[PDB]
Amino acid sequence: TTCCPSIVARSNFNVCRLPGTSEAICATYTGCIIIPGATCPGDYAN
Repeated sequence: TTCCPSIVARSNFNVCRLPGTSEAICATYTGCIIIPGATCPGDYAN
């Protein structure tokens, strides 16, 4: 599950994924994170 720290970070993550870029690279590029569960924390609310 991916969790992003702001709306702009999520929008950038979604563009990063368009060509098929791995989630892990789009995470470090944008500041979003990947967690094994389904429940994003309050500081990664987007």
